[PDB]
Amino acid sequence: SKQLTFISAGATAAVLQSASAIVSKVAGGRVQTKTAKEAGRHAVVVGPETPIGVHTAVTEVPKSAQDPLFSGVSTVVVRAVLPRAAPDSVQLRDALDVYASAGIDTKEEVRSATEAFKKSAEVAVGKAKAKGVKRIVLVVKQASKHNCINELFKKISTETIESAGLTTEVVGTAAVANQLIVNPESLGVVLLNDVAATEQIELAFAGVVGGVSRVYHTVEGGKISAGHSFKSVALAVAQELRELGLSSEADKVEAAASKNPRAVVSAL
Amino acid sequence: DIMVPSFVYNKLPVIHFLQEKRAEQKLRRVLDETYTEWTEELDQAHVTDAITRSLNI
Repeated sequence: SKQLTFISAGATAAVLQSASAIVSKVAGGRVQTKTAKEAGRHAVVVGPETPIGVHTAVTEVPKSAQDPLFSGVSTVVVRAVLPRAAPDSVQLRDALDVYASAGIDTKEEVRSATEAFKKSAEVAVGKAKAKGVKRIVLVVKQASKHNCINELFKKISTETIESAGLTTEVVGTAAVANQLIVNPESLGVVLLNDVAATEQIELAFAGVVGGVSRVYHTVEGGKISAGHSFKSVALAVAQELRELGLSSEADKVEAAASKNPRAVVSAL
Repeated sequence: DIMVPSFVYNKLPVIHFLQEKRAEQKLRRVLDETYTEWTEELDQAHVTDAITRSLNI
């Protein structure tokens, strides 16, 4: 009856097959599992690549799945995701910086980027207010190539955050990545500009913590789960089942993920 | 028969000269309005750089 939408973005067939087996064995057939390329709700996306239709890329440190090394840490990493076009077409992150060099008009692209950053900033400040932090950390790659996208990102993110009344501290990519992996307790809320380097940092943090499921906020309004490994995907499925209104099944999947990461399907 | 013909004959040379000068003026104006247009086209280097960004290199 119900439907779970599986999106594949750069994920090996083994992970997708494992996810399908896990849901089928745990759900028992009550909820069907259909595959697609875009969704707004009841969706799990497998693979490092960002799907189409997501504007925010928040990720946290769930208490249950905290690794012993990172016990007690509490930091929220939100990556701003610009609208994604077809693979052949030039991405908005690339276009916003190259068209300016080429002299082409960049009005519509700026407007689209501004809307995406505003939504991401609103999500980030909401998380900061909920956690109670007073200052957030913006992350922008300091490469000369990305001298326009980051500038707009800083101009808009700081504007929205300052309007909300919180402080912003701008930093690069290498320093924040090292701090987040070594001393993450000194960062409460960190926003990341849309780059192919920030995406790797978000994946690295989501994996080093012990394997977690990232939350994507889409344009349509909602939350979709995202994973890249066996444990992360299993946690993503468990959260998705919990959202559908299945508590016991979600707990079993979470327990199986904690015990046997690479073979959860057989473990449960 | 006599007067008007004589005065027309007297007129002819000046009118001919002025009309020749007018034609030369028209030709000169035609020539002066010719300019070679040089158009600027987007350098392909930017296109190559954008291609690299799509390649994610």
